[PDB]
Amino acid sequence: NIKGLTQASRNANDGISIAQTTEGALNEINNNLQRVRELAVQSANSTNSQSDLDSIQAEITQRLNEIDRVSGQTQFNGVKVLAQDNTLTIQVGANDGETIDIDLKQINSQTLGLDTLNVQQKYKVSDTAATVTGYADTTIALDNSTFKASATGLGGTDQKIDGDLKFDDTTGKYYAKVTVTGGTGKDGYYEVSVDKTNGEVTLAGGATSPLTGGLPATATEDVKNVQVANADLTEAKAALTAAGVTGTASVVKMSYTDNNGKTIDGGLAVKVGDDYYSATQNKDGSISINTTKYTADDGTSKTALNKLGGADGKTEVVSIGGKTYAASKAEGHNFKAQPDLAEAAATTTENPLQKIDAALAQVDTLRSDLAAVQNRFNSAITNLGNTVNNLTSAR
Repeated sequence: NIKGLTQASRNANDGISIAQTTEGALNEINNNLQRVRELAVQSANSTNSQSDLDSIQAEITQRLNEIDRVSGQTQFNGVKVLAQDNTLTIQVGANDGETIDIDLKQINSQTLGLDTLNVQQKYKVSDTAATVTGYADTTIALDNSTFKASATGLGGTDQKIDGDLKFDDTTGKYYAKVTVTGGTGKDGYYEVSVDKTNGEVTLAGGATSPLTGGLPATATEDVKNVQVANADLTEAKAALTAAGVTGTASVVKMSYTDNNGKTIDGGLAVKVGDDYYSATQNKDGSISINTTKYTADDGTSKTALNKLGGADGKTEVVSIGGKTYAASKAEGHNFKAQPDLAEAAATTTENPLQKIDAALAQVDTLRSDLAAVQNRFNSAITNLGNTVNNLTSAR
């Protein structure tokens, strides 16, 4: 029978295929590393502005991310050839233990030691107060039942509010159309006091007669709920408390100054102590701290707040566990299915060209090793072929 020897040859060709697959992937990782090296040589041109460095860093980050994708996705018959350290044993002979081994290695940004390769420089960070304006409505529904017992001093038979309360975002005062049944000259506009907790509505200031001139011209909003000033940073403040943040919060406008004295404006931020949390101002004028949304850590869905830090002082970072990653990386990430990781780059990498060449050398010996194993498989295939040919041409 020849079929057992041809199966071994078949296995041997799979061994070549998996080595060639790994080799094509490493040639790609190598290209990405050479580009990263060009960028590193470019970044060392001191005439570069910080904005130039940020741009070069973005492309270095793209290159490193691609390397990580290649490492994670490259496969042969499902075998993720560069996602983990593993020795693959391939039966190329007729009997037990007669195999050729392919030592596969996990090759990625981290194992290559370039996971925090950074060429950026810190900007001088500063801010200026940005006064938040307008109001937003809460969950507190305006309870009007309590009005008629607070307006007994108007008299008559019955005092009832006609319709919805009119709010005034210029003063924060609420007003009411009031029909006083039985009264003489008591119908008109009244200012009402609103319980900012449960929403109760009561005649304000023990008014004994309607406002002179009726409803103020600034009282144009018809509210069904208690208004809260966007300046109280209701949600932002609750998020800061739940995060364990102690200081008083304030909304500021960020500014960043490079080494040449040039400053650009940043976005809005919620300043707390010395820390800055990137924020966004919503439709209604309210403000919310940026969050990133991620899976697990030690099991389950969670959330962290985006602070402004990183290697440049303006990168959205995030603290999970006892670490601080970039938010870009941390978004949609699973630390259960994929733990172990480097935080965000903290400073500029010392001797980056040395580090990139060491990564280029790692990739290269692996490639030389794989080419050597292909050679071993070719030798097996030849001997299997000579045996089978002899049997085929005979009997």
